[PDB]
Amino acid sequence: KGTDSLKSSIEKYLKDKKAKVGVAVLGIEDNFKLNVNEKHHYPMQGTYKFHLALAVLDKLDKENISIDKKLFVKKSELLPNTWSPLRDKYPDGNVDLSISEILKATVSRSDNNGCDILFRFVGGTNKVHNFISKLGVKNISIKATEEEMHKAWNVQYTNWTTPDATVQLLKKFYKNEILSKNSYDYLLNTMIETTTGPKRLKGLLPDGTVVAHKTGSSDTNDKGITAATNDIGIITLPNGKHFAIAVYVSDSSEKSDVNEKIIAEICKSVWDYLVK
Repeated sequence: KGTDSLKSSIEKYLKDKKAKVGVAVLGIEDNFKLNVNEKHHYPMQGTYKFHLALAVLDKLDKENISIDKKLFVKKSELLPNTWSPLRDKYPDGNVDLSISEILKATVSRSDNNGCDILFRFVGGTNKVHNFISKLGVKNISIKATEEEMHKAWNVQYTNWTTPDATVQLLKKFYKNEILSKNSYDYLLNTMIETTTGPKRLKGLLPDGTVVAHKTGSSDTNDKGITAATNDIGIITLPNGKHFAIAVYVSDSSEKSDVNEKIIAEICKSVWDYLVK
């Protein structure tokens, strides 16, 4: 078989890498499947903004609320010292922003204050955890907001996932089994139209490959450990078909260009195998 050689090629690549790397791949319209180091809990960081976006849009679908509905955002919610184009654009806060604009910032640009604004909108982290569980995807833990994760170093490990869970959720999303058509179209576009992680899943793919993804990243502690360098999404093959893929480079002693290269190389190997 070819799948075992792909898995063994990946594991040989990972042998000399000082990181715990989890991989999962799921064909969208066929039943291709690949796991590496699947039984392990990987810190999600910003990739859970995808999960949160599902929860927000689902609420908008079920309650018949327009994505253009405006929410008043208090100055006290545009926290400083955190990645937030929203705060940079409205430094004084106390502004009415459409859910559309907050969602765009959160998903395409990974806004941390946008993230927490939307968590408040859907009722908290536990609400998102329940919504994901009620879809029949287990092994995703969603316990901490961005503001909580920016405190103790350990908090980021309470937002964890297996690689399997991610691609199952990506495929449910991509096959439009979660959202209304308009919500699905919006979220998909914001995931394609992101400028983040150019050196990760897309790093080594041919130019013009469409990739809908969400990145996650962490700090590096003073023992040189980068907790999380992630990229998850749906890639379009040359023949027009798709696959969902998630790569978690966790607890890494490698430099950041290596951590991104690992994502890029694993994705490239999976791409090469499925093209062939």
